[PDB]
Parts: sequence; structure tokens; C-alpha cells
Amino acid sequence: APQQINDIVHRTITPLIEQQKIPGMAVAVIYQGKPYYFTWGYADIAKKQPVTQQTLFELGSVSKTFTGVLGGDAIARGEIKLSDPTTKYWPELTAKQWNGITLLHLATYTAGGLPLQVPDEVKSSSDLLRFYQNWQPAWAPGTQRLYANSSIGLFGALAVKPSGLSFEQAMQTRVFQPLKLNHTWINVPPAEEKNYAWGYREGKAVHVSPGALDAEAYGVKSTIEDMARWVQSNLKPLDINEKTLQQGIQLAQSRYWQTGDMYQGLGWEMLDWPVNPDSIINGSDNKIALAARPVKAITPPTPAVRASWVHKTGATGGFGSYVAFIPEKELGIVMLANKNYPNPARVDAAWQILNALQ
Ligand SMILES: CC(=O)Nc1ccsc1C(=O)O
Ligand SMILES: CC(=O)Nc1ccsc1C(=O)O
Ligand SMILES: CC(=O)Nc1ccsc1C(=O)O
Repeated sequence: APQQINDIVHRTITPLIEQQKIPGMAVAVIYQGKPYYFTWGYADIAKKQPVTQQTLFELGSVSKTFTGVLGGDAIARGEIKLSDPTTKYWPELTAKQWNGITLLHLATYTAGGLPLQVPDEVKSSSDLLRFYQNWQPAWAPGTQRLYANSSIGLFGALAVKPSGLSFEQAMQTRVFQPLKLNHTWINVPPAEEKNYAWGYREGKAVHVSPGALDAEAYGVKSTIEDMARWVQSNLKPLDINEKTLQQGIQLAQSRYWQTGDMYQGLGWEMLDWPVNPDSIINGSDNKIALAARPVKAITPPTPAVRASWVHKTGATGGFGSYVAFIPEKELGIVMLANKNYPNPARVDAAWQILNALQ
């Protein structure tokens, strides 16, 4: 890599790893389109396995970007539309509060206060139906944003219904394969287990446990190389051969709602570039990110703006990830770690890297 990039990356990540006590980390910088890779530390402390460019990390909520793009692709195919009532694809959702709640609301956390997590007590598909049927909205549709796995998770599950494919099959055939993400998985295959990092939570080695709508909301695992390709694909959707996928990516980066300085896409979140570093850094803290906030409708949505900071924060019990990119600049970063360390530290590091290179 160019010395400039190396110096910028190392001066930023070294003290981060030290401050946060991160066991293992992989970083990719996309500079003028190309990828440059950096790795530190351990995928498995016990077995002394280093982080490599082939190491799989749990993406956590960064998985929502894939869900958003897969959803976008389904819209491009004419299989669904964001203006459809939720009941169009789940007719058993007959309870009256579901009148007026569309796929858009589900995809953008604006249904009216669906909870962050699906209750752990939900074990069966009958349990899941009951949960949504009995759920009482705090607010009218499209008035408040509340970040929720139970919201985008349901969107993901319903978006693939007309296809007649399972969520995993749809994701694999329509997103992973066309983009050549051959080491990106919802379920890690036995063949790839050797590369699967352990997450670390309070010193303990952990992997994400099964849960309702896990695949749709937080269930993707990936390598630093595949995530770099994912950034490249989102930076330049036009170079993608598969028409509906190209359009899906653009739909995902469209601006549907505004809250403060931020815009809600499908999975992706965006801010106007140049950004105020304090608004991305402070805004990434869960104090703000997980809070219920009033939204202003963007009527109609603004097509993907190239002058944007597009990004997504993501975590599991044992992992912390961050992806950010600026289409206008052909510039991006992926940060994957096997520790959940605070969002603002992630965004601060990303800012100081991308700022230095722009
Ligand atoms: C629909 C789904 O994700 N599966 C489901 C529903 C209730 S529990 C559960 C699971 O996967 O554990
Ligand atoms: C094939 C299939 O799953 N179709 C289905 C299931 C719930 S809604 C829907 C559709 O095609 O609209
Ligand atoms: C897996 C999951 O629910 N992640 C979660 C919960 C609150 S913030 C967050 C994330 O992935 O950033």
C-alpha cells in the first residue's frame, strides 16, 4: 500500500486497538476505487489463530445493509413495492393496528414503535404471529423512528415472499453470488469454520445465538475482502451487470426520512457530505442511535445522492463493525473487530482515516 495510506491507517488503528483492548481487527480502505487491507491480533485467542484477510467476522447490524439491498432488488424486479400494506404479504396479520403500516415503514423503523428485539420468548412461527398481532403501536405510522430488529427483520422476511425463495436462498442467489461474495454467509458452512473468528464479551469467547429474524436483522458473517467488495459495489452501482441489483443498491441509498442531520435509507443511513464529524461520531452513540425520534417524511424520497457519507454501525455480543463510504470521492472503509467496543470510537477512527485521504 502507498505509505500515506499505511501511515494514516496505522496511526489511527494502533491506539484504538490499545484503548479498547480489541483482540483482533481487520480494516480495508477503498481509495480511488482500489482496496487496501490491514490486519491485527487474534481471531481465536485460545488457539493462537491470527486475524487474516480470510477471517470471518459477525457483521451484526451491518447485515441490515444486505437486507436493504435485497429488498431494493425485489422492488426492482416488481415483486414488491414499499407502498404495499404489510398485510399484502402476511394476510394473517388481521389486527386493526396494521392498517396503514407499509413495507416502507417496516424497512425504515417507522411503523410506530416496534421493539429493538423480538422477545426471546418467541420460539415458533405461531409465537411470532401472536407477537405482531398483539403488538400495540405507541405512534401513528411514519411519525417516529425507533431502530428495531423486529421492524427491518420483518421487512426482509416479507420482501422475499413473492420470489418463493427462502431469505438465505434469495440473498445468496440475488446478492452474494452476482457480486462474487463467496466468503459471505448467513450460516457458516463446515468448510469455512476454520476461518470463523470467536467474538469476545467480558473475556469470554462467544458466537451469536439463534433468534427469530436473525438472518434478516443481524445474521451475516463476512471477510474483510468480501466487505471491501461490498463497499466497491455500493460506491459504483452502475458497474453492476445485473440490472435489478444495480437498481436495488440505488434504492437502498435513497433518502426516505430525516431525523436531525441523518437520512434513513434501506439498511444504509446517510448524511450530506462534507459532514460535521461531531454529528456522525456523537450520533453513532446508542444514546441517540437507539432513541425514539420524530421523523420528517421525504416526499417523495431523494434518489441516492453521490455527495453523501453513507454508513452503518453493527454489533453482536462479541463483535463490532463499521462501514462508511463517500460515492463522490470513491472513498470507503470497513472496520471489523471481534469485540463490541463503543460506536463513537469506531466512527471517530473512520473519520480521521477518510478525512486524511479526501
Ligand atoms: C421466523 C423465524 O425467524 N424463526 C422463528 C420464529 C419464532 S422463533 C424463530 C427462530 O428462528 O428461532
Ligand atoms: C410463493 C410465496 O411464498 N408467496 C407468498 C407467500 C406470502 S405472500 C406471497 C406472494 O407471492 O404474494
Ligand atoms: C444484534 C443486535 O441486536 N445489535 C444491536 C442492538 C442494539 S445496537 C446493535 C448493533 O448491531 O449495532
